[PDB]
Amino acid sequence: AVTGQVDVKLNIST
Amino acid sequence: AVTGQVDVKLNISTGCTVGGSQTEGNMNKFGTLNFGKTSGTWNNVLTAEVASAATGGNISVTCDGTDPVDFTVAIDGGERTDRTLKNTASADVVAYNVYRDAARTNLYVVNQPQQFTTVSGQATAVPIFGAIAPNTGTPKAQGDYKDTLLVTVNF
Amino acid sequence: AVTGQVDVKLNISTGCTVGGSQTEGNMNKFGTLNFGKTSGTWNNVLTAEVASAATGGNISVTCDGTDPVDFTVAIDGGERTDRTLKNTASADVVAYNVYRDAARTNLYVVNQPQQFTTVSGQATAVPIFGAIAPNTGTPKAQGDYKDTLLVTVNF
Amino acid sequence: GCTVGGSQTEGNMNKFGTLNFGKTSGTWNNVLTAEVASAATGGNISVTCDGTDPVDFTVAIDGGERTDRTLKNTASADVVAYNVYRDAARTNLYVVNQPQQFTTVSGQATAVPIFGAIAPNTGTPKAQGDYKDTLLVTVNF
Repeated sequence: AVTGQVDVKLNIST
Repeated sequence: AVTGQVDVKLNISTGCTVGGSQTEGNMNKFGTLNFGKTSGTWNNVLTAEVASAATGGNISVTCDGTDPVDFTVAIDGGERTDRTLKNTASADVVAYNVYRDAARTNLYVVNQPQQFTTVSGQATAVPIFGAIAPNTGTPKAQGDYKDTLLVTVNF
Repeated sequence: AVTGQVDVKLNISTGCTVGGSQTEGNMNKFGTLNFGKTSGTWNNVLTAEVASAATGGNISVTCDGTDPVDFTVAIDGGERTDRTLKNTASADVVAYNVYRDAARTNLYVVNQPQQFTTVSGQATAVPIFGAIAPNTGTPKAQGDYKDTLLVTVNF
Repeated sequence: GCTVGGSQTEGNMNKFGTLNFGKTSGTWNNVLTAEVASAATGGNISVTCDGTDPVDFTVAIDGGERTDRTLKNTASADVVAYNVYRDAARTNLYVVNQPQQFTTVSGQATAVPIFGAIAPNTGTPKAQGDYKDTLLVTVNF
């Protein structure tokens, strides 16, 4: 069991 | 005072390992799903692929067995359990989803073991394809939207 | 001959109860922290969550009071008091730790009451997130490694 | 001889500690479980011996005020059956009036784990109030 993290991103600007 | 027991276990024998990750303190950092920049209302489906934090390409799981091993992949629902990115300052949310195939059809259903195969001496990539629905309604507030999906390579 | 007294007490009135446990004989069996299979030397932090023995998900503590009750959670150091899993046959040990938050930051310090809140008519889950450091040094011997952490839901 | 630490002299009777199960409702489904807290320091009873060679001392606990290990409500006559075990997994029971063996080395504190355990009460709701008992622990040689 290898659980990790996946950072999700979105820059709502222009 | 209700005291109970929690049995801890680990089978050190011939397991499978996940490459492409970096150890962020005590939690594996698998990668980033960077949709990029966008305006308030986007008509096109915003779409980006996971970038492994260690090498910049896809997560490359390899197994240590000689025979083909069938390992599973499960992704959770994010910080709020409904796959929504949240603005760092305001309370605006941006609904998204992660799919397994390049055509956004085979969805990584929340807390589900999407099956996978791996041969001896190879790197089977784990495609985590992100996808966001068109936002032709309200313009979400300016700023940075984030989420931390926990990917669970389990056997 | 030194005989003394041990006062026994129990306040039956409006207490708090812990769900997700099974009564193993005369000791509550709260769950299992299953890291899974692994090889001698693992480069990725091995990480798994507690699975309640009664329902397979997280331990779901509920209180019987109408007002919010603030209950605490304390986990001990395991069989050898230093959080090490021991091989069933050999004397090899595998150091580990249990954290409270999904990002492996808020550690359940040994014999410490990590605070918790619970509202009337709800199941507040007790996340016991396990984490093991990368073993890029010596390959620990083959077999099964175990430990029995005693979780202490106390008020 | 050998001496028992962690106790306080309550008048003329050693006060070894408290087995505090905590608060609970009428009917509890989970086994209520708590450890003895020494009255002097708040942790376990720490027996030490004064000999240079290892001494083998015994520990015996009796059946409580009513000799059947039942806590009694201070006001009503309701009873709550319980038991004290020696190991953390509630298996090695401190049988009534029995010398459960123990070892102690020179210059160390061998703790006496008195692990309490109460069976699930999924039948009748016992009346509200405080239930008590006074187990007499007998460190004898």
